[PDB]
Amino acid sequence: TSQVRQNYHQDSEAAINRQINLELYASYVYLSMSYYFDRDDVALKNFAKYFLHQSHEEREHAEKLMKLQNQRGGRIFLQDIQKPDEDDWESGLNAMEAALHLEKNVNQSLLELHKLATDKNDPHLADFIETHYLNEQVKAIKELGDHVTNLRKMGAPESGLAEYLFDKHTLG
Amino acid sequence: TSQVRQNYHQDSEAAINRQINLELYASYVYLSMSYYFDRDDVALKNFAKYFLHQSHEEREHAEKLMKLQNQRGGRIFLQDIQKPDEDDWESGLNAMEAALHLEKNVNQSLLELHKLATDKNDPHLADFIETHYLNEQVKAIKELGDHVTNLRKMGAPESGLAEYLFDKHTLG
Amino acid sequence: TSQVRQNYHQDSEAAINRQINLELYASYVYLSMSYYFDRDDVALKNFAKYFLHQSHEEREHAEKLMKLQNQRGGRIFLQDIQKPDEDDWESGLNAMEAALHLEKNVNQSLLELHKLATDKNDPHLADFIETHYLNEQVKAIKELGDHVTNLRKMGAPESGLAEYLFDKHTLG
Amino acid sequence: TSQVRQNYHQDSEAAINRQINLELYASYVYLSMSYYFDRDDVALKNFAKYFLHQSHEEREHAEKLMKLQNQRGGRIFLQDIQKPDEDDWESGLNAMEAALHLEKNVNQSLLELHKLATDKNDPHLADFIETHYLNEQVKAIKELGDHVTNLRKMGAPESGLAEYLFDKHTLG
Amino acid sequence: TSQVRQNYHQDSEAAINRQINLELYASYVYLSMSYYFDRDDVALKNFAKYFLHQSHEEREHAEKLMKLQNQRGGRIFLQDIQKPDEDDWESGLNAMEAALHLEKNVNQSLLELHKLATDKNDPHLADFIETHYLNEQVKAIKELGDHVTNLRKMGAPESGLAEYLFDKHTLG
Amino acid sequence: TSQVRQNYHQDSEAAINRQINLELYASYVYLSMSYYFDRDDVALKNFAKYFLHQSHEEREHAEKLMKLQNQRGGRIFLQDIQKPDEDDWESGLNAMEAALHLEKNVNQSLLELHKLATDKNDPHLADFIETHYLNEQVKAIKELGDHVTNLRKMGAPESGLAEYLFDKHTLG
Ligand SMILES: [Ca+2]
Ligand SMILES: [Ca+2]
Ligand SMILES: [Ca+2]
Ligand SMILES: [Ca+2]
Ligand SMILES: [Ca+2]
Ligand SMILES: [Ca+2]
Ligand SMILES: [Ca+2]
Ligand SMILES: [Ca+2]
Ligand SMILES: [Ca+2]
Ligand SMILES: [Ca+2]
Ligand SMILES: [Ca+2]
Ligand SMILES: [Ca+2]
Ligand SMILES: [Ca+2]
Ligand SMILES: [Ca+2]
Ligand SMILES: [Ca+2]
Ligand SMILES: [Ca+2]
Ligand SMILES: [Ca+2]
Ligand SMILES: [Ca+2]
Ligand SMILES: [Ca+2]
Ligand SMILES: [Ca+2]
Ligand SMILES: [Ca+2]
Ligand SMILES: [Ca+2]
Ligand SMILES: [Ca+2]
Ligand SMILES: [Ca+2]
Ligand SMILES: [Ca+2]
Ligand SMILES: [Ca+2]
Ligand SMILES: [Ca+2]
Ligand SMILES: [Ca+2]
Ligand SMILES: [Ca+2]
Ligand SMILES: [Ca+2]
Ligand SMILES: [Ca+2]
Ligand SMILES: [Ca+2]
Ligand SMILES: [Ca+2]
Ligand SMILES: [Ca+2]
Ligand SMILES: [Ca+2]
Ligand SMILES: [Ca+2]
Ligand SMILES: [Ca+2]
Ligand SMILES: [Ca+2]
Ligand SMILES: [Ca+2]
Ligand SMILES: [Ca+2]
Ligand SMILES: [Ca+2]
Ligand SMILES: [Ca+2]
Ligand SMILES: [Ca+2]
Ligand SMILES: [Ca+2]
Ligand SMILES: [Ca+2]
Ligand SMILES: [Ca+2]
Ligand SMILES: [Ca+2]
Ligand SMILES: [Ca+2]
Ligand SMILES: [Ca+2]
Ligand SMILES: [Ca+2]
Ligand SMILES: [Fe+3]
Ligand SMILES: [Fe+3]
Ligand SMILES: [Fe+3]
Ligand SMILES: [Fe+3]
Ligand SMILES: [Fe+3]
Ligand SMILES: [Fe+3]
Ligand SMILES: [Fe+3]
Ligand SMILES: [Fe+3]
Ligand SMILES: [Fe+3]
Ligand SMILES: [Fe+3]
Ligand SMILES: [Fe+3]
Ligand SMILES: [Fe+3]
Repeated sequence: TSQVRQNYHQDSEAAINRQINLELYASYVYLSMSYYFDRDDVALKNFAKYFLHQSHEEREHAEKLMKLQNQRGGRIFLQDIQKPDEDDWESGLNAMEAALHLEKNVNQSLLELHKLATDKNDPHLADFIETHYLNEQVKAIKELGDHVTNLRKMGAPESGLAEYLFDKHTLG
Repeated sequence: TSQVRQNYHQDSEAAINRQINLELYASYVYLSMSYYFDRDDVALKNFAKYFLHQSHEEREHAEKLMKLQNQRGGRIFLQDIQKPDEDDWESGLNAMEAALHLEKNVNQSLLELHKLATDKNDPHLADFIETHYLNEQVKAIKELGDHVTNLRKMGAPESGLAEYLFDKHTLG
Repeated sequence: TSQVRQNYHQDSEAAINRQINLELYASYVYLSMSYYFDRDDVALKNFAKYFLHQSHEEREHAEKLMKLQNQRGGRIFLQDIQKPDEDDWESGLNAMEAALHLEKNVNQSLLELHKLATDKNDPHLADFIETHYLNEQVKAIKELGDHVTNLRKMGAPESGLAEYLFDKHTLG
Repeated sequence: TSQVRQNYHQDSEAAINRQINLELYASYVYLSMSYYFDRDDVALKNFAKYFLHQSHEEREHAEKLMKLQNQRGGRIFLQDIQKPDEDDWESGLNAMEAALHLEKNVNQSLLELHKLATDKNDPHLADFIETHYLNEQVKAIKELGDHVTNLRKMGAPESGLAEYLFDKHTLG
Repeated sequence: TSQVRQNYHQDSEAAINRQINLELYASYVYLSMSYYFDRDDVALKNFAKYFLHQSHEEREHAEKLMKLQNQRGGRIFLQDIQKPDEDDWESGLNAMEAALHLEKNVNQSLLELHKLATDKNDPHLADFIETHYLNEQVKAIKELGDHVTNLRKMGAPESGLAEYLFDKHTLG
Repeated sequence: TSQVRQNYHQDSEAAINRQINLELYASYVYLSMSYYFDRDDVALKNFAKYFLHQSHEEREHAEKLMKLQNQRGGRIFLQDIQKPDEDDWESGLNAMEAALHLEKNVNQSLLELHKLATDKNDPHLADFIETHYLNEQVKAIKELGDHVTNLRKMGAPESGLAEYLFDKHTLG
């Protein structure tokens, strides 16, 4: 056992490894979305920038969980990063809806992790998840919902003018 | 159901609406206290400023709960803001004692809200309440207790000289 | 009688208490409107900011009337702040129309207050109302009318694109 | 009962007094270690500085718990600060190992305190401990483990050259 | 066919998709190496920082190839990012040797890509690879070889003092 | 015998260890006094700050004696730090009187130490004590006497107004 390990359950260690993979997966989904908007036949530069920023932030989220694993004396076991479920994200609205779904899935996983930490009487882990992950997820979900609403109200996806103007005025 | 809503119980949503009202009520109590000290026959300008500041801070507290409700996909339902239980707050000491009582009541409500969040396995809400409300309440209660103690020790309310000097040296 | 009171009729004192309540009510209506636009299914951030600013300004208006009451040696008697007449404000256009109606009601009350002051030969009160309230109300009403006109001309509320663009270009 | 006391169990108050003593004890252990490295026959100035810094930080930790006790309306009861379990700390490596053991003991106590707070439905106390103590302890333990590992890998304690170079390059 | 596509062979498009995956794979290998050095039982902070920097640079390399694919009117098809071939990288020297091997494999792939571009008379692609990838690879390989040589000459891995000092003086 | 030791009697070494303990004890007494004034039912913030400053200065005094012991080639032997003789310090005046008594006791010990140094023909130790301790003690005693006098003349402890005003105007 690691000399630093204290009050850190095997199940929590495993759940953190799973969460690392999920954050890396989210980073990869956002990378895919970004470059879809960089296609010459899509050509929404601020959608591309928005999703690239999200991709880089998800990598930061994963790295912080890797740091946590080592802080607690767990051992990192990486797994493959699955490719995303689409190659073509169809539209700005559709990508935002897929991102909303992704973020809710990530949130669900984090909530299960918090419950595990609580069940194993690991208050350090529970508060790590609260403090660094749970409000970030609520903010991310709220932002994506706001974006979806605006795009729908403006007439996306059928209105390419709507997506163009949203790209300029919200994402610019 | 709101597209953002996740792990947010109906009971929690209702409790947040009640808490919004209570913070707005506290803002109104402090507004009343402030202008009592602005009366020509009371004339304690720093008591007036202290309570006006508290009034504005309570409004900020309410607004942050309104933001939370929307972040979580709940729906804000406002209720009347009841007028305070006094029109004439009698003295600096008496107002400070009433403020202490108010803050303990607000704290009790927040503790019940945290317990509800915990019971509904809503760690985001529990940590929102911890992080933004519970230590602020402990600090507020401690400050008011300190003020009450000083005013009592100095001879308030019968000593108008005591209230005058406290106004200058503590609240100035 | 207060040592400062001079030329200040009982009826004027009562009317000022009523006006304090009306300004606090207007503040609360605007607070409600603000957070309606913060909902994830409405999501017009600059409408939200506009109405929050109006809410805070109405509180300032109320506080100045409280100060006036004490300046003149009247006594403040607060009343409940009624909740607004809607929970759901429907659209940007509908909220602007409701705000226009509110401001005209507040203006009507202020005009009646000025008439009372004049009838009681209270030129200080009449000029307080002129100087600090009446042109502010005319400006507020004109602005809201301008906003209503633009939203109607642009195609609101059926055009969510109209409300989106107004939010960006007028209220941003 | 103190006028500020609310939701603060007798057992929690007692546990906070015990924790104050433990933090003061840790401060004293680190003070002892510091001046061991200041001996002419040990002469590792950066080990001395490192442990003196830790001593001063532990005093800050104790003072913050004293402040907490008063914030909550508990009453501070101090106890003797026991002298450390060694006078001669043998080597840089041995002192780091003893510090690691100390910090794990302090952590164990803090975890028991959090569990108590949770059991007594004291979310303010639980989050005080989370926010100000638990991650600090995880960081402290990780740092000490890292230091122990490096010293072992370098050849300490038999290599006085190892301890010398660690003093310069890690602790300098 | 994309409106921008000109002189861009199907085989080149496919090879660029493969290269994107390989750069993302290299990023993941370096991420794994980084956090191995962050373990409490390894504890070489500058090895950790070095490899994290390499990880982030490999992501940049992948993103630039994604941009290229779109510039030329090809279509990005992402694939899974395979987990690395080790979980435990054993030592600073062993990780540097594995990184050298990785970089030579990436170089081999880039050289094959250049040959393909040349064979398909695609001078834009050939010079993209020359200009942005081939000298970077030669520099990376030379640096890693230099690091391997130094660690071997110093006595790594058996000398943990060697790895410690290399971490401080070369990688710091 | 330590390689640095010269003209340093065993009895002097022992007396320095005793003095270290006494300075640490004084630090602890002042810490206790400080947080007594931080109680909600005492609430004299500048008394609290004054005594906390004294606590930190006494720790500095102890650390300098530890440094001296090592400078001379003596060996530090720490002892328990006894808890203070009161938990409740009663009033500002009573705490100042207890501090005066403490400082006179510390002075008596330092004078005995100087006499010992003189008797053992240790002029370095005698002048260390003169230069760094004896005038500091005379200044401390004079200040505390001045404070006691003022509090008595003002009407402390029965006048809580006296203690309040002293806290503001002398200790602020
Ligand atoms: Ca464990
Ligand atoms: Ca386990
Ligand atoms: Ca595992
Ligand atoms: Ca796959
Ligand atoms: Ca698929
Ligand atoms: Ca599919
Ligand atoms: Ca499909
Ligand atoms: Ca927030
Ligand atoms: Ca739900
Ligand atoms: Ca429900
Ligand atoms: Ca409700
Ligand atoms: Ca009422
Ligand atoms: Ca009543
Ligand atoms: Ca009544
Ligand atoms: Ca009554
Ligand atoms: Ca928390
Ligand atoms: Ca605090
Ligand atoms: Ca009159
Ligand atoms: Ca009249
Ligand atoms: Ca009236
Ligand atoms: Ca009503
Ligand atoms: Ca109604
Ligand atoms: Ca209705
Ligand atoms: Ca209706
Ligand atoms: Ca004008
Ligand atoms: Ca209690
Ligand atoms: Ca109890
Ligand atoms: Ca106790
Ligand atoms: Ca002992
Ligand atoms: Ca012993
Ligand atoms: Ca022993
Ligand atoms: Ca022994
Ligand atoms: Ca950290
Ligand atoms: Ca072509
Ligand atoms: Ca082709
Ligand atoms: Ca292909
Ligand atoms: Ca694989
Ligand atoms: Ca394998
Ligand atoms: Ca293998
Ligand atoms: Ca193998
Ligand atoms: Ca070329
Ligand atoms: Ca070169
Ligand atoms: Ca000697
Ligand atoms: Ca001797
Ligand atoms: Ca001795
Ligand atoms: Ca004792
Ligand atoms: Ca005793
Ligand atoms: Ca006693
Ligand atoms: Ca006694
Ligand atoms: Ca002097
Ligand atoms: Fe995100
Ligand atoms: Fe994430
Ligand atoms: Fe407050
Ligand atoms: Fe509040
Ligand atoms: Fe207005
Ligand atoms: Fe108004
Ligand atoms: Fe520490
Ligand atoms: Fe500590
Ligand atoms: Fe590289
Ligand atoms: Fe590369
Ligand atoms: Fe002193
Ligand atoms: Fe001293």
